[PDB]
Amino acid sequence: AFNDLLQQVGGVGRFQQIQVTLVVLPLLLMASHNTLQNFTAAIPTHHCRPPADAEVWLPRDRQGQPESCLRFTSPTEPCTDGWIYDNSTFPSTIVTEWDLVCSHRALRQLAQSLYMVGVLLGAMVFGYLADRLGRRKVLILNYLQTAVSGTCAAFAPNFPIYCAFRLLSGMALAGISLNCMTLNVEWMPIHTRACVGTLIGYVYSLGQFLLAGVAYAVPHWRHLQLLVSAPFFAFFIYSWFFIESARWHSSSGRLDLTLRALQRVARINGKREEGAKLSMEVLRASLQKEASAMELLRCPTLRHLFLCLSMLWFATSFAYYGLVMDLQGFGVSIYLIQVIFGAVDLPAKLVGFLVINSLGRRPAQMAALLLAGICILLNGVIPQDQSIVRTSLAVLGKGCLAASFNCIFLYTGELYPTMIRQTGMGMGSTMARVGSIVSPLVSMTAELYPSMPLFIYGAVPVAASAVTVLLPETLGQPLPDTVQDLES
Ligand SMILES: Nc1ccn(C[C@@H](CO)OCP(=O)(O)O)c(=O)n1
Repeated sequence: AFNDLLQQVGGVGRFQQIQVTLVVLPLLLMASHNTLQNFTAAIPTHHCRPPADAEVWLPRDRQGQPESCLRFTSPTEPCTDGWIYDNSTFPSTIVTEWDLVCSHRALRQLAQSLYMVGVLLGAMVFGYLADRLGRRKVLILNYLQTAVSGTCAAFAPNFPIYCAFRLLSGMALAGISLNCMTLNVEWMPIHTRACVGTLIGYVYSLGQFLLAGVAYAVPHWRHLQLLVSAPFFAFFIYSWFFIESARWHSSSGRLDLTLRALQRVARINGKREEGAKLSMEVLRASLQKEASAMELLRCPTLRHLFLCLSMLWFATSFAYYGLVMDLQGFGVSIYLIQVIFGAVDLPAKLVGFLVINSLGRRPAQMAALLLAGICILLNGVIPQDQSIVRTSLAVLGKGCLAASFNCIFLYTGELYPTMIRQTGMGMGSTMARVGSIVSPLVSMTAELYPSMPLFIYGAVPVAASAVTVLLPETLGQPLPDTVQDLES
């Protein structure tokens, strides 16, 4: 009956209207910190450096554009003398610093994959150490780490240092992302748990506008990294005034701390009379009523349901974080493609919340996944000459993939039983990060063919859009209680 207590103290009061916004404000920067290897690691046009023994020194081909690997040995040799990058649009990036061109093309992908290898470990470690130390105690440490290892990478003199510090930044953000929602949904009432679940996805897709603005205001990569990883100091200085969630104190056993927190919340809300009316016996008599991750195995009815959902999660995340990168090659500047990839997410949700309720979950999911797969696969056929009909397919695929996220999140929840639903969505979201790890590794093979990555990104969602023909429909039904009554 804890919700009745929360309603007694005031329900949704000024305390919530302050702490909720102060905790959800630091998610305007996660979009910037995720898709940064588009403005901080761009690749400008480059050609070999002629020896200062003096124009006609480069074996140009393919419509006259100079080669990028040979230098006419005598007036067909590897460069070994540094390159001469252009400085008209990208004055400085990572690839300009450490010469990641024509022999070390895999290093950008290695950095982007090492940033995402340190989001899995983050979501694991800072999720295990959150319900054992405190939500606020972990928020403070993460707000600190994501700025003591995110501005010390903007001053790195080597490549491995940059890689390791980006890994640590990802490790911190992967704990901020969990603890935000976990702490935020515990001080709200029970009837407003879905109005705060669609606010961490409505302010999440506003970081892309901020990125398209900032990265255009500040082109250099060191200044950009520093200016994007600086405000976490301000977000950390005031991170001591947060109030710990009373439900965690209640679960841990210590009830006097819960009573103190509730009295403080009552004083803040302006209900001192009912706050002092609260006592120890009242709480002891009102809250006296108060799942293995391996049980998914050795149980066919659960394993058969887990495999399909894992495949759907993986395919969606893989296609998404394979498409949202490589904004170069559409004939239009990146500062205009970002503000179009981030402004097509409103219709992709207004239609997702209009097709699932009218037909179901299976048809909407399958349609979104297959249409995104086709729109992705069709770009690896049309030649790069077209530039008006080659970005529309990209924006359509991105919208369809966002709709796929928003539908699979609800479907996985409504599908599982009620006791294992907490550790089912966890194992389902974990498989949405192995996808983001293996997504940039595939883009390395673009050396073997100029379109094989685009073909790989197009076939996995299509091969996954045929898995939903094995899952039960769950529109207009009661949520299944146990594994026994889960039949149809
Ligand atoms: N758990 C999730 C869910 C969604 N997105 C992508 C995000 C920006 O496109 O989606 C915004 P929305 O689906 O409208 O909430 C993500 O990166 N991680």
